[PDB]
Parts: sequence; C-alpha cells; structure tokens
Amino acid sequence: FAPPVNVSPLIRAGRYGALVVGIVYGSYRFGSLQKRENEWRVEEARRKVIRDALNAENKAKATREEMLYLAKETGVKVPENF
Amino acid sequence: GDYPAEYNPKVHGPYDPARFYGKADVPLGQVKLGELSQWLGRRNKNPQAVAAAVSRGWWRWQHKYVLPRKGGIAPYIQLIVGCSIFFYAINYGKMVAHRQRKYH
Amino acid sequence: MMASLFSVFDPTSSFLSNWLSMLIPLLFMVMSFWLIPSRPQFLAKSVLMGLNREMSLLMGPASFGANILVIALFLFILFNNFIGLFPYIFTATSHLAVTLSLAVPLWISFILYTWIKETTNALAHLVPLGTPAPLMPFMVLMEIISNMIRPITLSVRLAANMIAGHLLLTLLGAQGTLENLYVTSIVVFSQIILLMLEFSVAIIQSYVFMTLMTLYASE
Amino acid sequence: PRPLRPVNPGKVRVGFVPEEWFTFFYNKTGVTGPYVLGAGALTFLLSKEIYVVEHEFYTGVAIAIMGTYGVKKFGKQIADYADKGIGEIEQSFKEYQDSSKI
Amino acid sequence: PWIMVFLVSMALLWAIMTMVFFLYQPRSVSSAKGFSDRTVYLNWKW
Amino acid sequence: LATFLKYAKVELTPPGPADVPKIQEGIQNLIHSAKTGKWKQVSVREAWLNTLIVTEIAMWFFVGECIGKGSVIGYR
Repeated sequence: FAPPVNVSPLIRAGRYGALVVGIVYGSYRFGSLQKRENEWRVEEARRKVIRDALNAENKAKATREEMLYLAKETGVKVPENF
Repeated sequence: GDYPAEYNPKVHGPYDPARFYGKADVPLGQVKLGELSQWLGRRNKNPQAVAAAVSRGWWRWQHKYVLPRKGGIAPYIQLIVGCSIFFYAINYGKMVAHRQRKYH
Repeated sequence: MMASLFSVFDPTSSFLSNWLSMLIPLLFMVMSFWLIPSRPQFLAKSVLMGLNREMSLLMGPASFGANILVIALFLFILFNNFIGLFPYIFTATSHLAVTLSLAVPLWISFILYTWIKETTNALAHLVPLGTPAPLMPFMVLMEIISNMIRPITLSVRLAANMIAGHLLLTLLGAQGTLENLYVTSIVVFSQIILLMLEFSVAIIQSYVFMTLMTLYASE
Repeated sequence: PRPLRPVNPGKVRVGFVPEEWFTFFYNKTGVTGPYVLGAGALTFLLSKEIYVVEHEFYTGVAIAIMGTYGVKKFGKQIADYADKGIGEIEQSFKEYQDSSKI
Repeated sequence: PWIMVFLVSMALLWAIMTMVFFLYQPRSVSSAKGFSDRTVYLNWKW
Repeated sequence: LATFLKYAKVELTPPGPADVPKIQEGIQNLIHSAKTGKWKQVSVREAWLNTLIVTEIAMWFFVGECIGKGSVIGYR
C-alpha cells in the first residue's frame, strides 16, 4: 500500500484520551446498572411468579369452561370431575 | 424526455449524461464554508433540478464502475449493500421494536 | 427450536414507504452508453438474445412483437424474487397486488384477444379434443372453472414460493444464537443450502412463467 | 472535452468500498484511519443496539458467504467469456472498416 | 392501497420494457463487396 | 496479514505523555480559533474530513465503553 505517514500530534492524544474516558465511564455505568439490573430482576421475578400463579388459576378456569363447552357440543356424558 | 436545452453540441461535443451542461458553477468541494449558505441558496431545488442532479450523479457513478471495459462485480455489490443499508433504516421501526438487550 | 417470527410485509413501516422496494430494479437495469458494450451489458444482452432465440420457436403471429412484454415480465419476476431474498428488504411478491399486477391484466389481455379473434376455438379449448356427447358437459364445466381460475393460481404460485422461501429463512435464522459457534455454523450452512434451493427455484419459476405466457400468447 | 473510455474502473478495496474513500484519510490519520473508523462504527452499531441482530442477519451472512464463493469460482470464466464477445465485436467492426476501404 | 401499488408495478414494467427495447448491439456489416460487382463496361462498336 | 500488524505498530501507539504542553497548546490554538475562526475559511471537503476525524476520535470513546463493560457484544 501507501507508505506510512505519522498522525498529527493531536489526533492521538484526543483518541486515547477519549479511550480512557470511555473505559472509566463504561465501568461506572456498568456497575450502576448491574446494581439496577439485580434489584429490578428480583422484583420482576417476584411479581412474575404472583402473576403467573394468578394466570394459572385463570387458565385452569377457562380450560374447564372450554372442556364444558366441548361436552355440550359433542353431547357425550359429563363426568363428575369434568 | 429530451436532451437538456443547455447542451450545445458545437462547443462541448457529443452528449455525456455525467457532465453538467449548464453554466460552469464552482462545486461545493472547494467552498470554504463561508459561502455555504450562498452556495445552497443559489442552487435551485426544483423537482426537475434534483432529478437532473440525480441522473448526472448516477451516470457519474456508471462512468466510474460499470462503463469502463473491465467492470468487475464491485458496482453490483455496492448497490446491494447500499440498498440493504438504506432499507434497514426504513424498516428500523420494526427492527428496533424487537431488539436483543433489555438495557444495553 | 426456540421461537419464530413473521410479518415482513408491511408497506408503511416508515414515512418513506416500501413502494421504493419496487423501484430498486430500475437501478440494476444496464444503461448503455458506449458503442462497444461493457462486460455486464454484453452478459445481459447475450442472456436476453438467448431467451429471444429460445422463445422464437413458440412466438406465433398473434405475438408478433409481444416478446418484449414477455421478456420484461421475465426480468420483473426475477428482480422481484432475487431481491426478495436479500435480508433487510420486505417481501414485495408477498403482497398480492404485485401478483395481481403480474397475472390479472395479462390474462385478461390474452383471453379477450382470443375471444375476439377465435371465439369458437376458445370455447373448443374448454373441451378436451375429440370428446363424445356423454363425456362432454362435465368436462366443459370443470375446464370453464379451470381456465377462469388458472391465472389466479399463477399469481398464487408466484407469491407462495417467495412467502415459503422467506418463512423458511426467517425460521432458520430465529432458531440460532450468535454466541454458540456450533448452532451458528449449523444455521449458516442450513441457510446456504436453502438459499441455493431458493435461488434455483426463483430463476426456474421466472423461466416457466415466461414459457407459460409465450405458449398462451401464441394461441 | 471528448469523453474517453477508460480501460479499468475505479480502484476498490474490501470488495466494494471505493479506494477514494480510503485515500481520503491518508493525509490526516494515515492508512489505518478508515479501517479504524469502520471497525469503531461497526462496534458502535452492534453495541448500542442500532444494528438489530435478528434472524435476517444470518441470511445476510449466508448470502455473503455464497456470494464470495460463487464469484471467486466463476468470476474469471465469465469475465473472459464477456471479454471474448467484446473482442469478436471489435474484430467484426475493424474488419468491416478494412473491407470497405479495400 | 392496492391501486397505488398496482400503478407503480405497471409503471415499473413499462420502464423495464423500454430499457429492454433499446438494449441491443448495432452492427455495420455492409461492406463494399456489392460495389465490386457494379463494373460498368462500354459496349464495343463491332 | 503481517503488514497489517506492522502498520498497527507504527501508527497505533499510545501518544507521548511528554506531549501534554504540545497538545494543550494545539488545543489553546484551537480555542484561539474557536472564538475567532479557522472554520469559516476551511473548505467543505476538508471540513468534512475534519468532522470525520473527530468521528474517528469519538468512536474510541464507545470502544472504551465496550471495554469498560467487559464483552463488546452488548451488556453481558
């Protein structure tokens, strides 16, 4: 390729200076959000379990209604459990 | 659909759709950014003018990558990436609605 | 084995709508300037002159100069199937209006020109040749239904190949992970086999539709 | 100015990128400049979720691998085939001019 | 908006058809061979 | 790709720590330009070159941001 020609002695200092600033800001933000991720995931998991348990009860009710609707359509005998 | 009226075959010669056949204006490359507002306001923004400016640019790109004799696959790869880049920004709303990282 | 996704056929996802996805083959047209052509112009000219020679056996007098329409229909189909497989481009052929434009106006062109020119022969095409009287009427009614909805299935055929092709590719992509090298390599190699199939079928589907329209413009 | 047909097209690196872009940074950030900006831009778009790595990315990789393999296998034959047809046209036109003079 | 999509596709089909129509290679294969067969010669007064 | 590694040694070195007066004097020269000029007289082609130089510099901040969080493929 072309022979190398040295960079101006201000591009390098701005480049590596921004490189160092990104590292420490990267470390600072990642640690701050890591605490935020840990506390958000814990409360999200607790409300997800409660929501899933309530949705499981609603799904159990709707499936029995669907099973009741099927037996009404088919005209087959309706058992005591279903 | 006709040859532009500014074209003169006697002075210029044969028509060339990659050459601007109007008055020789100073291009924006050598504008020192103090004449940027004057240069932008001087160039008209007609639908005719921008359509002619696109075709004069498109034929310039044809003159650099296809119209030479040994024209390789490089123009046809540039168009595919160019259209894919342009259409990804169009469909950015559908793409960014899914994403991968919840925080990023 | 993870999940799937769909709906890559939204024309107005942004205010610069996806109608520009149909104006992309205008770029790929080989605009010609010099007397001695360039490499891609000669390749395109040799391909088109090759197809014109092959279709010359099936032209006929009623399609005396309609081969330009057939070839333009071929290049439009090819550039709406090849460009529909590149990743970040919405599937234009999935939209039925493109397939509506592909089949309906040309079929009405061919059936009305046949009816005006050869009305009895058009009705005789709705009967199998040499059909006796007790075998006549049910064959006529079904072939009437056949010839009425045959181009509609042609439009469905052009849509369904690229819909099934793009659904398969999106399915293979969505069931892979970047971090796992084994899964990514399997996904990539599976798509390469599928793309070779999808590129092959796209060209052949364009070739058969040129052949079908050349046969149906000859009559 | 009479438009003269050049023999070779514009110089191109990495398959499709213009060389005029790469040489534009030589006087300031040297040869490594455009590659550094390109690597940094690719990293930034992937990290900040601007480039969505969805299912179509794997198709984009599969096209890129197929295209590189197909071009490197058949590019020389097709370009020679096209150049053969150009030479036959050039021979046909120069023989017409000589026969007309004779 | 099927009407707008149909119009663009048909306009594209017309534009591709016109581009195909001019996509050709002119040739000049008419040499002066017929000029060599036009040898006008005087009838001799026998 | 040995020449790529060779060019990487030549023009990807960290800058000289002794250049601290020599970079601030250039910065002060740019500050002297900032309220006075040296940007309304620079050609748009060269001005676009200067902006992409800053873009090349500013990309290292996001490269450093990916380094500071560990893996560069998003937040792991």
